[PDB]
Amino acid sequence: HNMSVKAMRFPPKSYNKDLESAEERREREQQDLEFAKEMAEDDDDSFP
Amino acid sequence: VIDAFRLINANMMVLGHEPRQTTSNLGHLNKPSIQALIHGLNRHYYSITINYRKNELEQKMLLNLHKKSWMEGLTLQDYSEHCKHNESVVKEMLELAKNYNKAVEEEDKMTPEQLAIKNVGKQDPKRHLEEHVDVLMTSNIVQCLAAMLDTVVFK
Amino acid sequence: MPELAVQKVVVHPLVLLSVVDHFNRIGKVGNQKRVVGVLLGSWQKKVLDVSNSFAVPFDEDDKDDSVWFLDHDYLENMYGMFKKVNARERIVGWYHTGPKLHKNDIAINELMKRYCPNSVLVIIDVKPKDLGLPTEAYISVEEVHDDGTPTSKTFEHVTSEIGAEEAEEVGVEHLLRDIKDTTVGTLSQRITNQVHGLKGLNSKLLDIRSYLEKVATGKLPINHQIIYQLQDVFNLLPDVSLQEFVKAFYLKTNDQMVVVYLASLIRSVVALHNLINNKIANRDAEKKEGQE
Amino acid sequence: DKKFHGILDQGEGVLIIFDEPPVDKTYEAALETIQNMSKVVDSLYNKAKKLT
Amino acid sequence: RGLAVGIALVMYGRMEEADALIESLCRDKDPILRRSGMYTVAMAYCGSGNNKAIRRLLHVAVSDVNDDVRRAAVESLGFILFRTPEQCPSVVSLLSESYNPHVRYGAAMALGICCAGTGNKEAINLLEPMTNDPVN
Repeated sequence: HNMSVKAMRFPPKSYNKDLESAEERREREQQDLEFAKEMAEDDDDSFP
Repeated sequence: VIDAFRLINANMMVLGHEPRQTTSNLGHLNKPSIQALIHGLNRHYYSITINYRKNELEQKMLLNLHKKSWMEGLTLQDYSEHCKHNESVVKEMLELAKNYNKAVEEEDKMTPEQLAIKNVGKQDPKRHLEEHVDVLMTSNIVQCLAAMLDTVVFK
Repeated sequence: MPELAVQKVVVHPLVLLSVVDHFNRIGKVGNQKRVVGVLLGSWQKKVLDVSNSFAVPFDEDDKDDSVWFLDHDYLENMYGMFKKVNARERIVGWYHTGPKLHKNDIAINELMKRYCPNSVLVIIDVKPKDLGLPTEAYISVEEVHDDGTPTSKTFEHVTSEIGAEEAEEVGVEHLLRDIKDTTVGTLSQRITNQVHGLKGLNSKLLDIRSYLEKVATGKLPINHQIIYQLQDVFNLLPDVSLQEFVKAFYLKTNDQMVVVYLASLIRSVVALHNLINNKIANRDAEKKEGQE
Repeated sequence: DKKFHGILDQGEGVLIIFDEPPVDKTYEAALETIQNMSKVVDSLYNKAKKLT
Repeated sequence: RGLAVGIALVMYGRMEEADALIESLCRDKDPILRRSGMYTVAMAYCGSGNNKAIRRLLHVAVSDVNDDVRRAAVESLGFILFRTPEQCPSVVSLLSESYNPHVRYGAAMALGICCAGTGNKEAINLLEPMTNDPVN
């Protein structure tokens, strides 16, 4: 049970070789939605 | 959650010191209170920042939560209370086992989207054989050492 | 007490912090001194849940024992000040900053008792050092003795510990993210309990050994009672039923392994099936790694 | 017919009645789960033969 | 803070003048005397292998909400790896991906300083996806 996890380690490693910080344009699109949301709530407040 | 606030002279803001209520604070951004913080942070008050002072004497005080010189290791549960525990678990092992075979035949003949959304009766999979073995074991191992240790300690 | 109206004294963390803050309020050149406050709390069974406390101006001669001063008027003002803020806050006792008991204590116990019968002391420490809790609870009882000596106000020990609320919980939680104690999982947590327990037995016994050695030589008049109890101790040690006990203990262990065996085995099979899952996911990831 | 766990003795006529304790289930069960776990392992073998 | 900076700025290899005190410096619950308590080590061992003194300050720097140890434990690397501005991409990479905004910042000033003299593009390919991290 220590042995076969210690060899199971390698399959996860090939996947980590695949990006695990990818889809940065999704996150940048969300960030461009939080500037529209921030001001959506200053306009639902209706307060400057 | 704990903030701090200080009102700001709204009059002086109207008079042109509106960009002059900026004292030099650091920052970290808030939102859900933008309700009254859009004229709060930016008209009526602002955000102070909070810290703490973790003394070492207070830390060595709170750190206390167990007086064990009569707890475990000088005790151990009842050995007829402890067999009635094993009985129950190691029977539940059987019940779960069967369903486990029936899951290993299924997963083989299906694609991971249908085993993904499989959230009806979580009693079937690994999750419960692990959930068990780590309570069972624990128990028992130590269940285990407690008896031995006392045999020498109070020899 | 003989009365089942006291037993588990449970002090919430903010009190501990409160007496440890009080010990530095006075702390100028008046430090190195017993400081005393009153314990506010609630209770309704075998408990004395302590919650709030506030220093009471207190002085005490450093060589005499009948020269102690305690502004009880201050009490009859503040007690009401805090009642006016929280109902259900009677005076359930009073705390005394250790390091241990003083002859004078019993005297105090009767100028605090003029408020609430059952009042208890709660010796709290101003120095972390003990490995058990820094919270010992005593009651002022009285008894008769087989030797025929006049009745006395002694002090009797009652079990103690600290508890918490959601509030308390969370504040403490917040204050110990520096000294993390959660990285440690279950199994090891309880092994810790069983080594740290011996760390208690060891020093308790050690203290009795220093006492016995103290009366035998470097004389300190014998108190027959201590030695009495100390005999029950050596009769209770597990010994006389040696052979049979052996043959049984071995058997119960045997069972224990049988079930450990099963546990570790299932654990193994499950982990291995996990591995098969990794290998197959790797093959099908290798068909994708090709393509275009 | 198992109605009182004894042993009759001829030549002296003594009807010995030894007391017998019950066969603990903590084993019988584990016999059954080891038993079952095999079946698992087999089917798991066939899942092994497919990926590789 | 202005005394911490004044103890740090005066070491250029004279070695343990306040480092011998590091077992107490880095033992004060104060943040000024732990940050200083690693700056002085930053500047007296410039151009050599100070490995053990960023490591002790990642598992504990994530416990001291004070970035006084998060920012500096990493902005350290910006000097001890000034010598060779081309091992820096290989050991702050483990360190920008990791969560903890403070750590990112520190790694970005660990690159800003030392891989500016060579302007190496293994620093830049790593710097761009840090420019896109959300926290302002």
